[PDB]
Amino acid sequence: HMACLAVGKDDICTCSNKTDSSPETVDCSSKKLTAVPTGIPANTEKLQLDFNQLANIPAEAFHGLTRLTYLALDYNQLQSLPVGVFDQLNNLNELRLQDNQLTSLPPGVFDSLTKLTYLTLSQNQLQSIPAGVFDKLTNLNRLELSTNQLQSVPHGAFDSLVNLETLHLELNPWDCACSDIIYLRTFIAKNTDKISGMESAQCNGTSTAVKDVNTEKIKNVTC
Repeated sequence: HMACLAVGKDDICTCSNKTDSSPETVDCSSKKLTAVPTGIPANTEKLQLDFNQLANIPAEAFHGLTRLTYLALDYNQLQSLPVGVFDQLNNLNELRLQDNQLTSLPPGVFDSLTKLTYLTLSQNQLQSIPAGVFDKLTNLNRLELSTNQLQSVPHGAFDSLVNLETLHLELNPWDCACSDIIYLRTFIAKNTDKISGMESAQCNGTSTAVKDVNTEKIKNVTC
């Protein structure tokens, strides 16, 4: 068995042609899948692999899905993402990766996604974020990093996000005892007026708000 028998014919997943209320959809959600099925039609616009039991994504799983605008991989058991897994996905608008077990991301993993508007990485266990990982996402409106293991963010990580409207940073063990936090502290203070949801970023996860931190003491303490 595969994902679809045709564009509008189900197999494992529910497969719909594009309609006036929905894009061309392959719905594999809630199927307890342990593997990404083959047979995902080339013109698929919306791929829902959320709420399954995927532990690995094949590196070439999404190659050729040029029309993909929506990709849901949230609520699985992903420990990592393959290098280049989202390359070629030029038309992607939404990428849902929340509620996995991601500890890290490959550099340049989002680079092809120049039309991405919504990115969720919340409820994982990201220990760090690679430098420049968001630099290509100039059309991003909403980014969710809440509930992870981030102690800091690389200098200038959000600077290319000129169209950002919403950024969630809460429930992260932010390290406000060293100089690396100053960039984050500064970004929140400067952009709380144009980007929402940032003020919940707290030192050590649940302590003093990063935004209100006294930086004079730690400005010279190297992390």
